[PDB]
Amino acid sequence: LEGSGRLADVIAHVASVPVSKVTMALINRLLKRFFMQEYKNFTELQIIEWTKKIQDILRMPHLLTVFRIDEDKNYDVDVAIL
Amino acid sequence: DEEAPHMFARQLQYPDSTVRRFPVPEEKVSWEVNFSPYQPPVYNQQALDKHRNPGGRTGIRGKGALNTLGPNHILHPIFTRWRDAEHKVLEFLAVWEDAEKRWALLGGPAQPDEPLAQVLERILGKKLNEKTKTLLKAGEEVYKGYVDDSRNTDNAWVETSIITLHCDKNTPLMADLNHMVESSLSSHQPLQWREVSSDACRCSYQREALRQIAHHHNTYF
Repeated sequence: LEGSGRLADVIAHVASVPVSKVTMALINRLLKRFFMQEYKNFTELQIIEWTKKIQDILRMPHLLTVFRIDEDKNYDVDVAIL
Repeated sequence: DEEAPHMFARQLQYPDSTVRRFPVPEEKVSWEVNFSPYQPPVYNQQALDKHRNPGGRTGIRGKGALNTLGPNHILHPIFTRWRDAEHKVLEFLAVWEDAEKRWALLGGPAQPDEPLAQVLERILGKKLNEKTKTLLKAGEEVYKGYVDDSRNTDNAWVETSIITLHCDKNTPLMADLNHMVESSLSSHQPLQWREVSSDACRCSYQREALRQIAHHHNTYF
């Protein structure tokens, strides 16, 4: 995952806390915060679907990696893939 | 715990007057502690020991722009409904004064022992109260108690009771009231069911009321 975007910033902020900590209020707060426009068009049931998808993504931590491209610290896309 | 003293009642200059309130620090606000040189001037607009302010010391003595000493009460009913048919947003029949140009509430001065039907007829301009007769059993009890205000003194203060009546999707008692919705009270030149929100950037007493309405509504999902 890229460390700059809108849904990529959601998982880049969720991937610090443990799995128990995340709730439906936190993801609703982050969706209001990152999708500034078009947040309104979302159904609560669709929010209930994402808020299960995101914990099933966070369940296996050895397939999920956030990187951040910066040439000063000698870090690029190949480093993240490797 | 936080913001314990009242802060709109200790403005150094009294509103619409030349008199100045006494200076009162934040430590000596409450009635428990004693201020040794405490001597506020007494200047009633146009039995001053009958009551005590529930908030605290204020540095102004008398009856400041009020018909009575003690509490002056104002009821604030909010006639709310849905905005669209698909229930995507909410709305409230708020007023917007021609002098202030701000979306204010429609709530008037509730007298001591005032009937709610005739007071709502005065505050709404009821040429048709049969809709409010069928909607008389609607919702209420949003908030109740003390209101910080510039007008508060040591003797007189302002208390309010917030009530919110949110109708159904159709709101059958709203068609006659919207047909009777014109420039009746002569202060609010527009008056319609503008879209409600969770606005804490509103009128001071009304912002917590809208936040409480949103905390009621949206918390379930």
